[PDB]
Amino acid sequence: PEELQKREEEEFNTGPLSVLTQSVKNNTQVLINCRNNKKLLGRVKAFDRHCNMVLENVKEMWTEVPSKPVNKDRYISKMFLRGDSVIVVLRNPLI
Amino acid sequence: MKLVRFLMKLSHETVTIELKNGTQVHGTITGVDVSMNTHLKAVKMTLKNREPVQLETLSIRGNNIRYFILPDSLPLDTLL
Amino acid sequence: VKLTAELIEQAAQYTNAVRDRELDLRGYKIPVIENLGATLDQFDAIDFSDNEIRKLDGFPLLRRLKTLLVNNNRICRIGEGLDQALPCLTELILTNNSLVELGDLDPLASLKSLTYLSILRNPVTNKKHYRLYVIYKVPQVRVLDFQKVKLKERQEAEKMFK
Amino acid sequence: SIGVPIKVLHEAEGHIVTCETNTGEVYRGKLIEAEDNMNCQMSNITVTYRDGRVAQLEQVYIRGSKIRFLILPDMLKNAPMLK
Amino acid sequence: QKVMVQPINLIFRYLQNRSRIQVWLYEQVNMRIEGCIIGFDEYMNLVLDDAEEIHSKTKSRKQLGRIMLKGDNITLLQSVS
Amino acid sequence: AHPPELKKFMDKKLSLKLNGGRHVQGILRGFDPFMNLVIDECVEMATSGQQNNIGMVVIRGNSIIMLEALERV
Amino acid sequence: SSKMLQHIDYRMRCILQDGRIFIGTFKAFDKHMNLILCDCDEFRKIKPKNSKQAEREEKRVLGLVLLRGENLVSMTVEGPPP
Amino acid sequence: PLNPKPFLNGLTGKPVMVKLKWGMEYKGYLVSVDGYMNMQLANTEEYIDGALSGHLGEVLIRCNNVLYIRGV
Amino acid sequence: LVEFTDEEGYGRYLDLHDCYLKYINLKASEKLDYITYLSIFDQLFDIPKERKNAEYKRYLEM
RNA sequence: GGAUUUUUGGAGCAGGGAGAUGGAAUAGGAGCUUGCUCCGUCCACUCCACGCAUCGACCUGGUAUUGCAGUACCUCCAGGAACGGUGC
Repeated sequence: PEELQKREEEEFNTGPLSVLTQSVKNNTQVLINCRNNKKLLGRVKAFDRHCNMVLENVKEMWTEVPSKPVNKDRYISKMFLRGDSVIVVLRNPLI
Repeated sequence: MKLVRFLMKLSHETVTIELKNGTQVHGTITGVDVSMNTHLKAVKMTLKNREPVQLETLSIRGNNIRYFILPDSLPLDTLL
Repeated sequence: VKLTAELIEQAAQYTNAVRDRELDLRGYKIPVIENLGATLDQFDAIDFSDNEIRKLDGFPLLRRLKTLLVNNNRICRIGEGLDQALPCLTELILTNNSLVELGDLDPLASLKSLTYLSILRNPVTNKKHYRLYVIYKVPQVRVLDFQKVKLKERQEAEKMFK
Repeated sequence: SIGVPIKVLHEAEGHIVTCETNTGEVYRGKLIEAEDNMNCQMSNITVTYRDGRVAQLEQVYIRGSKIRFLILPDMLKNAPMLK
Repeated sequence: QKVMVQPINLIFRYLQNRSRIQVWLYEQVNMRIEGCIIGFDEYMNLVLDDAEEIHSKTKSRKQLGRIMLKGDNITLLQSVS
Repeated sequence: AHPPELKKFMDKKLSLKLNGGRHVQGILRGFDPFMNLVIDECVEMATSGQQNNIGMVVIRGNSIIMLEALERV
Repeated sequence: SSKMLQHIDYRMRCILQDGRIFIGTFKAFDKHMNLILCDCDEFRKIKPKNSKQAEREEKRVLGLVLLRGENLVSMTVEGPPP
Repeated sequence: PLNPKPFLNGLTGKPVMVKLKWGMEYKGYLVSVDGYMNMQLANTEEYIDGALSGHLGEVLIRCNNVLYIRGV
Repeated sequence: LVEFTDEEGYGRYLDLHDCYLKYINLKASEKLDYITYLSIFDQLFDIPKERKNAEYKRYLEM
């Protein structure tokens, strides 16, 4: 209801979800350390308690061994990463 | 607001899901539910180091799915 | 009576006594062998007993064939290219057919997983050195017609037919 | 509620099952006592652990978070679930 | 017919006597964190003191001390002293 | 919340297989409805033939793969 | 919608969580969707470890297997309703 | 006694070393751990094998991986 | 039946949605839509917006 | 109704060394085609720690049973290993 929805809003605002809070306020490009070691970069659109992150302008990178690892990197326009695969949520990246 | 209705508000739109079993499935998924329960319909799925297998009725699991890819011309504000 | 897809769709496909996924044709009398692909690879055994099948050929592309039952047949000759359509087919129940010639099983060598066969009550079984040509030209088969292949008979089958 | 596959495993209780756990462990034996938490205390089982040497032991107890699969008696094809 | 040997009772006994113990891991027999548990909680997550994670293979230990092991990775604690 | 049917396995000598390939033989005395156990004289043998007894251990149901009871209890 | 009930009673090849397969006529379902496969076939991979030997997929007889939700990942529909 | 929820109450603000389940570590100030106990760490140095390789600074470290979070 | 697309209609529409997705996965830019895709892919020998010296040539070949 | 027994996951990672052994009909970059030389993905044989031990069928001989039953797998010796996967 109203108080509980406000409580989830506060969990997004002044909790450990402040990363996604900035990601949805200033639209900071977010690093998404996936559990498969896949690095995702893009602007966020939506957030959840379970760390479900909606993303935009998404780039996906992964180091493939053909050796010498090659950093493959491609684009998915929009993205959606429900809170299962995401290991770490980095608000500000170096790029 | 969890992503339940953001995932469930979808039917038979050409999208690309990534199953956590290193595989991808693109197509018109039939219907999604609240706990990330989505089926596949006439979907083309590529596995880890494998072939472009075709599925006429495949039932994709929820936490075994690693990510989702929506259409490019869909307003995420109007979707989530 | 043409062999058709109704006599495929009304057939029984189950896990038979040998834990093999068999499609069965009870009372078919089909003298035309083709169009088994919609078997859908949920099957490994194909039984077509009580058939007027004049020739041993005309089968589609399946990867998991396990048993082929041509039991109670009327085969005259055998087609050759059974191997690319049966990669690892092993059991062939092919008795009661009009096999005579030593060249009636020349396409048999193309079977890579061939392990057992039964061609009894055929004019080809009664001949001398017949099991010799059998255990030679099917080198992979270790048992045929309810008796295993042996080192001595195999050496004799190598020596002969040279 | 209560799941009908779990009800079929209840109908397969007492009698022999052939289960496989997380470590490939194949336990083939009488699955006696079980719970809706898939925690099944069983007996008279040949537990192989997927290494090939199955040992015939008594009073095993296999959970279900490890459970890869479990073969339950075919005679339950007339169980009230499917019909 | 039987009574409780409760897990929270064992955890409280450890944290109250300052019982040092090595705590294993989930998915890995590799590391064990030997130390005295500073406290317990509802979901069996314990805080640590004087803990060092020592490997069975490497035979080396990295010090954590006041460690905070997650509750799902906990396998079993073996009382050292 | 359901408790297990562990009251028979109570006070029994049990050889259980825990994750990481571990083999622990011990005495069940009383458990928690989550199968959260405490094992008396619990001797957890390593991969090799070397084993050790550690007395009182609160073991995981996340790490315990299965368990066997060597008596009819 | 409990969608599965429309495709049940006919044969599907499901996956395991370790890359294998389970082909069978889906009998009944639960909340967690742990499956009940009747006369199931377990088509798994055999480790090749070589380029000079082929890659084969052998399937044993499971019968009625109650595959846990830790095995139900994705299940294509491949068989007619038996 | 130190229950872990008061442990995070006292260690929020201090230098947390967060070692994940893959061994991924971050040495930085931990900001908050909520009812989901997914931690938040800022001014983080990403330590692999105990040697910081990157500085991700502000980040939210999901709880599903962090093996331990200790005061360094 | 096996060679017709639904968006196609047996000769009314084309099979190019995957082509647009591949153009996106190649370009890595959000400033490319259906209008730019058509203005780039309609020309026979008009100026390339994407490289015929890179994997864009193989993508155009596909 | 993501904190130990089923779906917001503990997954992902790569295949032991080396020898003036070979191959890339169609695919490698450099020495600014060919001739020659180097290097970062396997297999085939040969060397070492045939990766080992375990066991389940399996191929060959010899070897016992004549035995009315609703089934994990059933006599035993020996091997050479064509296989499954476990502990390092």
